[PDB]
Amino acid sequence: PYTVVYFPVRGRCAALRMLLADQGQSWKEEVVTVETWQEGSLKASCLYGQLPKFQDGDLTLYQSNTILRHLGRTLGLYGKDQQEAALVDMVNDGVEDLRCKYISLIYTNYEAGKDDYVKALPGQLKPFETLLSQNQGGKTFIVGDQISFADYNLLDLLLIHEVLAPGCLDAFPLLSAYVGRLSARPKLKAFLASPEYVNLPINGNGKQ
Amino acid sequence: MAPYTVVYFPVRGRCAALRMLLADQGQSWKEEVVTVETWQEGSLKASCLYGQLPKFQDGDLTLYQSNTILRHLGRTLGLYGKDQQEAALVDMVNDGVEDLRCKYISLIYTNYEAGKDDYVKALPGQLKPFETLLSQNQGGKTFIVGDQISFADYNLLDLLLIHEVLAPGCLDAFPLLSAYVGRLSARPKLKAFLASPEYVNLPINGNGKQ
Repeated sequence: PYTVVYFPVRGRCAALRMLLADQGQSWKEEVVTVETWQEGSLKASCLYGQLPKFQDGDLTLYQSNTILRHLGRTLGLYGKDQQEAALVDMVNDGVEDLRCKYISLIYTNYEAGKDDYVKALPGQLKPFETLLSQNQGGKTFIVGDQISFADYNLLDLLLIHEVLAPGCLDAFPLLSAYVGRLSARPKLKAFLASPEYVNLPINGNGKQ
Repeated sequence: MAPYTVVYFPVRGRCAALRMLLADQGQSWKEEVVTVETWQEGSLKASCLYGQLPKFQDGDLTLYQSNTILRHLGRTLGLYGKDQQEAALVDMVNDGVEDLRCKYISLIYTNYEAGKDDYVKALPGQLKPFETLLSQNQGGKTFIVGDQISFADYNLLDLLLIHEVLAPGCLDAFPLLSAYVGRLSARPKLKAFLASPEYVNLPINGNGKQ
């Protein structure tokens, strides 16, 4: 019922894929190679000229976070009420903010900007540790008592940063335990260990 | 006091859209202004979730992130589409607006002089998506999504307003967006807000560039 149109990398589809997998949803991967993308056709047909492109039945969507929020809304991963929904958005936007800085590093300034990025990393991750500390002692989810699309997005954020800066979660016990706990969920655990995830590079330029 | 409180710097910036939304919806709110000098003191910043503003107060609910505030008000005031599918289209529009706003932000604050020519050159291709969406929704005679206004409309409206200042006549190539701006700006409550000192006497950005 779901189709993900994206390049052969984890990137901005990693979180939504983990969500679909953990939620026991099946989906088709429409892999677009760089060569195919360079042909120009598909790009021209995309709303903002970019991927991922997402299909849910007759509904076609663009924008990674829109897909996340759509799945969150339709699959019930958006908090229990409006207050929690606001909290879920606050976390996701925060994740998006850091991901954008991560993307800038990876794609435009890896060699000269990595040292400074890693130096400031602790200060960028602390907010999430604080949020967990204020919710059920950090024993459940980033918001409320049920998983939300923000959890999958934050999880990915944390996974890629552990690769960029190994041990960056050492000073944050709640985040560390959070990563292990979510990664241990049966279906997600299976996904993370599968070739579909493992044999895909994190980004499109070979940097991580 | 008022249930709504906006904590931000004395600029329109990332609070312009949510303010238009509140004003157009007949809502009142408190403006708690933070001067750069106060911000430099460090206390407030240290207390903010992500170390930045805006900070929004709704009763005892304290929020951060401009788009979280927009979505929150959109949810609470019924400005998020008529159903789940429209809500998704509303998000798609806002995320697009957010993407352009970040580029606009990069130009204004980190590379105005050297990047303006290319930014303006590339502007048309960046605005086209919104004109397209408009053309696919009742000939663009109503809103960006569906037949009722959404929080995305206020965000897109602001985006268009500041780009007309950045590049006068940029909407000449987009009749639907042009009429759209004139139409929404004409809404009684919004029109009054846009002409008021509360809005007019605040600069668009915080570094004097526009």
